[PDB]
Amino acid sequence: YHLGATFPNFTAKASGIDGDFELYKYIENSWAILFSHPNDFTPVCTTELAELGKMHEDFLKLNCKLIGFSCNSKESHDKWIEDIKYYGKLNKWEIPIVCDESRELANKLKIMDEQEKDITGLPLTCRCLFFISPEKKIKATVLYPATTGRNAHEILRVLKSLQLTYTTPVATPVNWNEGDKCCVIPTLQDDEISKHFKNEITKVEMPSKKKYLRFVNL
Amino acid sequence: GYHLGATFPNFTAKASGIDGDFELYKYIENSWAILFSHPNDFTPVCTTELAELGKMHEDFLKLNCKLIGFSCNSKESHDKWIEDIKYYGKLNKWEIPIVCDESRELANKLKIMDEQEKDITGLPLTCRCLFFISPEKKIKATVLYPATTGRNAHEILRVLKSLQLTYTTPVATPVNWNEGDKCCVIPTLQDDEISKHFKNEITKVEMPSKKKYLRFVNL
Repeated sequence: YHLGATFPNFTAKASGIDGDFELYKYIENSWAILFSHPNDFTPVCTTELAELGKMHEDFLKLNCKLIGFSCNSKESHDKWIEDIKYYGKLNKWEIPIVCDESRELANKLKIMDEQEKDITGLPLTCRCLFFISPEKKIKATVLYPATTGRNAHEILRVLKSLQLTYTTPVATPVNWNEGDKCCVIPTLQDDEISKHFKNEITKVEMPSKKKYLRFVNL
Repeated sequence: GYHLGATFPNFTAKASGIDGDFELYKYIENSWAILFSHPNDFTPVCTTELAELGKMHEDFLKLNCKLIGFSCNSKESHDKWIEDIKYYGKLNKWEIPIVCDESRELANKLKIMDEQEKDITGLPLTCRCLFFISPEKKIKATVLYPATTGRNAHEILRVLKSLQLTYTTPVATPVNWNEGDKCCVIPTLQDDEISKHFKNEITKVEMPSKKKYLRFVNL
C-alpha cells in the first residue's frame, strides 16, 4: 500500500460494539488514522493507547477518526481497555479497536512485526500508522517495530500538515508546527500568489539564484 | 515491497561528492544506516530538511549510523544544490552522500514514489521515505511522508536511539520516550532473569486485570 493507494474497506469485530464494524461506514466524509499495536496487556501498547485516548478530542475536532487494530480477540480488547483507562486516568473509551484474530487483515496490509508472537506462537502486528483522506487515499505511512513506541505528538502534527496542504498550495518544512511559517510550493508562479495568499511571501536568496525558497505565514 | 525485518537490498549508483560508483553495502558495513529520500533538488522543504540533517550529521556518526540521501536527480544537480543547502544551514562542508536514481529503477523497486510530485520533465519523484537499517541489513523501521509534509528530524534520532537501545537490551520504549526516560521491561522477561540484565530496580504498576506486564525500569 504505497502513498496515494486507496485504503481498502473491511468488516471486522471491534471493541465496545456488538455487531460488525465496517471501515468505510465509520470514516465516511472524514480523515482517518488507522494504528496497530502488537499485543493487548503489554506495557508500551498501554502507554500509547492511554495517550491517544487523551488526545481523542484533538483529532475529532479536526474531523479525523482514530481506529485501533491488533490480532487479539474482542474479549481481550474490552478487558484490556479497563487497564488502559486506569493507567491513563480516562473515564470514557471511544476509540474502536478492530480484531484481526485470523491475521487476514494484517497479512493483506503487510503490517506484521519482525519478532513479536503471542502466547499461541502466532505472529502479531508492528506499530503501523495509515493517515487516510476523506477520499480513502493513503497520504502517509509509518511502520514502527514492537520495540519502539510512537510519538503521539508527531501523529497530530502530520495530520495538521496533511489537512493544511490538502486545501492550500503550501508544503510544511522540517520540524513545522501549527502556527509556524510554511513553504510556498516551488511550481506556484509569482503572478499567482495573490489569488492564494492574504499575507506576504518572504523570499530567501540562494547561491544558485533560483527563486524556490519562499515562506508564507498563514 | 520492503516490510519490517526484510533485508534491505544492495545497490550501486552515482552519488554527490564522489566521482566513483557508490555501493550501499560497502558504505554501511558494520553500521546502522538511515536511507532517506526527498522529491526534488532545489525545492524549499527539501532544503530545510537536508540543512537540518547536515547540522545533525555528527549526532548520527557518534552513534555509528550512516545517513544516506536519495532523489531521482542527477549528480550535477545534487552537487550544485548542496551549496544552497550549505548556505541555508550555515555549513562549511557536506558529508552525506545523496544517491542518484534518474532512471527511477531504485524508487520503483523500493516503492517510494510520491503520489503527486513530478519534475520539470513530467516524470514522477520520490516521497520523503525513511529506512532504518541495522548492521545486519535488516529494515527495523520505515516511514513514508509525502512531498507536502516535511519530516521531524528530532524524531529520526529519537527512533534510532530507541532501535539501538532495544537491539542489545530486553526493553521496549514507551510512547513519547526520550533517552534518559524510564523504559518498559519486555512483557516476557521472567522474574528470575531480571537481575542478569538490570542493575537498577524495576517499578511495577498494578493493573485492574491483576496482570503483571506494566513494568518500568530506569537504566
